[PDB]
Amino acid sequence: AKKSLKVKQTRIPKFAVRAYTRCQRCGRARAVLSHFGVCRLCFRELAYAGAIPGVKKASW
Amino acid sequence: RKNRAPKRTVLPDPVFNNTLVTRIINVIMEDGKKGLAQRILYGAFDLIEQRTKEKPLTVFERAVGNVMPRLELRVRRIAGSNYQVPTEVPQDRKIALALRWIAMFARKRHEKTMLEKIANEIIDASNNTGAAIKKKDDTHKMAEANKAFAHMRW
Amino acid sequence: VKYPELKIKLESYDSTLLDLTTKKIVEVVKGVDVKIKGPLPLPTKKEVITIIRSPHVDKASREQFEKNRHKRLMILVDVNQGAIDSLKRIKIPVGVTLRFS
Amino acid sequence: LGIDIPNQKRIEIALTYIFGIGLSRSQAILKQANINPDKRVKDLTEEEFVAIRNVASAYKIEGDLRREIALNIKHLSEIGAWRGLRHRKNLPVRGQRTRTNARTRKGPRKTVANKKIE
Amino acid sequence: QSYYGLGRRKSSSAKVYLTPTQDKGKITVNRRDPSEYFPNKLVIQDMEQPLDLTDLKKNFDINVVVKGGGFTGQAGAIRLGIVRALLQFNPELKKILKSKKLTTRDKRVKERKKFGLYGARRAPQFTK
Amino acid sequence: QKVNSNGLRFGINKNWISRWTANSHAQTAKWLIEDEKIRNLFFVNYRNAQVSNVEIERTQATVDVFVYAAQPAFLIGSENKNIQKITKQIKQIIGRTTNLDLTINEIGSPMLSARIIARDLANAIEARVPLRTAMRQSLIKVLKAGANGIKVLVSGRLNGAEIARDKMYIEGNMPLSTLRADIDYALEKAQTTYGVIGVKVWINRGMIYTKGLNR
Amino acid sequence: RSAKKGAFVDAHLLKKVIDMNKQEKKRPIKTWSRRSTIFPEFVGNTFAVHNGKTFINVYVTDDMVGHKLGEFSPTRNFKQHTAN
RNA sequence: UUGUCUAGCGAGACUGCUAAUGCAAAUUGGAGGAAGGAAGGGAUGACGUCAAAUCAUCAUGCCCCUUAUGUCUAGGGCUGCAAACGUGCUACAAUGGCCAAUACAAACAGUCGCCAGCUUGUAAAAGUGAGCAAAUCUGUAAAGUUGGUCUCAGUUCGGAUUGAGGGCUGCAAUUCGUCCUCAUGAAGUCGGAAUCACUAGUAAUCGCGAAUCAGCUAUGUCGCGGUGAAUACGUUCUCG
RNA sequence: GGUACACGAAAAACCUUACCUAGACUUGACAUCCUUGGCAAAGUUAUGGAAACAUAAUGCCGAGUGACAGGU
Repeated sequence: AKKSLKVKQTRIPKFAVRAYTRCQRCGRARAVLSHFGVCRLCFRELAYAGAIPGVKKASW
Repeated sequence: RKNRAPKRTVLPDPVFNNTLVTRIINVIMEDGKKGLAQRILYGAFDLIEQRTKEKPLTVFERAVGNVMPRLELRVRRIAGSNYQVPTEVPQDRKIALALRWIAMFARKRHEKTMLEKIANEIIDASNNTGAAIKKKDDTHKMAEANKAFAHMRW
Repeated sequence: VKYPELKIKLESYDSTLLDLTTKKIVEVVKGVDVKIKGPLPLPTKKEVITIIRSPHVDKASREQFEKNRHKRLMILVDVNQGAIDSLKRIKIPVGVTLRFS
Repeated sequence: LGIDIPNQKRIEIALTYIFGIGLSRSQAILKQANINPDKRVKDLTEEEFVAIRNVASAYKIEGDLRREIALNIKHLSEIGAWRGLRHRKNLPVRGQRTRTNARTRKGPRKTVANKKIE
Repeated sequence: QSYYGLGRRKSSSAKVYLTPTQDKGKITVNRRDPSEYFPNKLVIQDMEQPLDLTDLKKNFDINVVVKGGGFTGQAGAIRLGIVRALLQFNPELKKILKSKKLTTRDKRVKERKKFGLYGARRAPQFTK
Repeated sequence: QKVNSNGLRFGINKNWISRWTANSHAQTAKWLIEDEKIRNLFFVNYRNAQVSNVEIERTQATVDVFVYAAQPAFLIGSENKNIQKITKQIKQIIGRTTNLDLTINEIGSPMLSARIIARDLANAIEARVPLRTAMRQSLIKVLKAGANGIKVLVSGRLNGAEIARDKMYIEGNMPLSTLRADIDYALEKAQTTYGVIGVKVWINRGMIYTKGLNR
Repeated sequence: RSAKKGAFVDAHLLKKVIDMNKQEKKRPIKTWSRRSTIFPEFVGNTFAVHNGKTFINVYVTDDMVGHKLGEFSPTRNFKQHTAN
């Protein structure tokens, strides 16, 4: 499934290593980014419109 | 195609002032390291000075003169068969490939220390008995039968 | 002296807005107190985050984004509360935070 | 164990040409007996040729080292044990994947025709 | 008085001070001779190519401090500082020194590599 | 394929939708994951609001959200009919103790937003209204409103199986390879009885001479 | 393998063994932990371990028991060298 | 052995000048400069193309399931296995192997954290104890050099596999984490057929940081930094 | 094939996860449309049990009924 994974993620386990990070609006544990509790596709799409304050296209 | 592009120039050696020795520096250089190559350089000159003492230079450009090539091979086709004929080539590439032959035949030795085997191929080449001059003889000799398209170069 | 060692750190994620905020605050504090040292330029915390573009098979076609955080320092030993009052006339914009001790 | 000496070289590397004592345990024996290998000579004293064997046997016996190691191997073999079960029949047991490797325990190659048309 | 010189190479720099005093000077850096800081190798003549090709070392000191980089870039930086001091002291030699191409460093630094690259130009070994 | 030009001018010419920061990966993640949904609310909730944009402003755990539209006549509400519902949903979305307030206004030249035109054409799609009339109306409206040449394209079901027809229209200059253009882009997915229709609108506000600083 | 607990049992085997060693005459025990490793005082029994397909009941050795109980039985099914 | 350094505002190269040849455009040299003919690089992909890829990001038209393709945890599996490909790593070596001493950074991150440091240890680490919410605290940079040994051979090469023991996290390391100490020492003598990448800071080589994550045989990924070459004659062929 | 094969999948020992099997599970684990509740929702522990999970109190708070959601 897809939604029940999100539901069980937001729960509280009994051991401290059960937790797995994902995004909360569009979560994808596959290639997870815990830098901001987001996902790679999610960060990419929000960056296009500019929904993140500090997001910029990389300049060298 | 490649329109026009001048190549890089070498700098005079601070202790030899010889373009030939700079090309030696370049050819024996491996892994982007100068100091290790420079150690081999110092050992080579010192040992050439040590065993049968002469003048590092005199024997050096003597060997360079002996290994001077004549004709370099290039291949043409009728789209179905390769024919190899030799043409001319400037002096810089001649010297570079001659010193490359020297270094390659140097590394393909089986004595213990590098410095002594290096001095060995150098004195052998200066004596017209090393392996470096053999391929020059071969590239001069093949023109006996490759004259058919050495006449007309395309 | 009234409140020694006003060491206020300002944080923003840009350099141009950093320039604006620094100019604003270090020129509004003039007019009321003396002995203000120059704002020392500080290195920028750069973060490059390389990101896969396609949702499928490629690791070569990855873009990359930037996040740069900036900061400036104000070290004030000999001051009066006049500068503290002056801090409440023109507000720093919402993208800049303050650190104090 | 046995009696072995290098061709003509330092005393310590004789410990390398005997089993059960690699380079590390060699240096261990040296720092235990305070005997350092003098330059390219295997003859300094005559009593050392049994003195070193005393501490070597004190550690354990070479042939017996491998004897009880093989005994441990057949001990995994005798009783039902997955480690021993895979170890007995020429197959790796650790985290190594057996689909592109393990050849050193397999002979050089035993390749046969495959069916990639399907 | 002293001659303010600055040399730059491979994101490394060097401040250079020379004096017209009555001392011939002693080449040194990092409070040690270059024979011990720089490699004790061919670079001994490399770091003093201009001063041994023009304005022999008999009328100035060596007060050079380095910052950053490896060691070859340090040699380039100190040489750039030397030529800067030589130019500011005697600019009349400007014509005879620029032919040697002892001018500023030519910005050759390691590139800023990208995704799909191994040396900023090396490819991922294209296959079938 | 290509990338939206709104990000190509974001960070050097375009204003930030949100201006705030906090301790790294401690509460920044939670704050952004809340206010992004806060931002996404209104366009999903409302289709007849022609809302221009929303703006998040956070100041050390003090949060507020400006909203700007074209005509707030249906957004202010009779005796604050809408504002009470807005306050209720704001208390619903982001906590109960945080300070919550806003004001609704109109930005200068509200006609130059791609979002309102994209919503208008989406209405033209969801209402089973033909395509040509919508396209010609958009073209004539953007021509007579007063602006430089814009462009637009559509993709999706056009009342026919085997979707391989998509139409694009462009006028004037649309320099997608130019740093300073100040040109807005919108993308909308309208729901129809045959599937989803994706429409892209590039509206040209106009290049501003010597743009040396953010507007 | 814990270096602090000689063989880290999940501690739910303790209930089963304090039952069994007291009963000590019905060798099959309905308990299964692939992570269980018996101590010298939990030796001389069979273990009904669920492979995830079937409940295999096998007897345990009395000499080296410092190994995973699931390591004395195959974890899955295998086959010979591939020819089909 | 103090105004380098961090970084804002700018200046600064624009065929700007000249000889040169040309209707114009534009051409090669010289002066100069920090740099001369898109100063070096990134960032910026037109129409289409193969209906290539994703109805498993998402939204989603069909059809179907529904006391069931919905839920919750145990455990097993995504890691096997004659083979072959695709990619690394690292050897087949005295430019090297090991041993002692010694030269030197950038960035970058660090709050349940970064871990100075002390003591216990051959070691994984442990008890302990400062600064750092970060230009003050932290993270042996190595190649190099001084040498010493190995003395030219299946080697102190190569380190695989397996074995014993110790170490950490993790409810737990069997499936299928990994580190270190000790034991053994696999093929292997530069890899035909064919190929792949590369125009100077390039290739090659050497080290540092960040990443998901409790930790992790990621040699991989992302970058940072150090040393640092060769050939470019040329477009008959070969690919576009 | 070019245009997959250090890929999706920047972490497969619980989770990761879709799957083989065990236990339960049904206007529903989760959420929404009705009406009644403004304080008890977690957790807690011997209870059986490999494991969900029920008996004992503790500490947007909430019941039933229908309106169904979800499908890696």
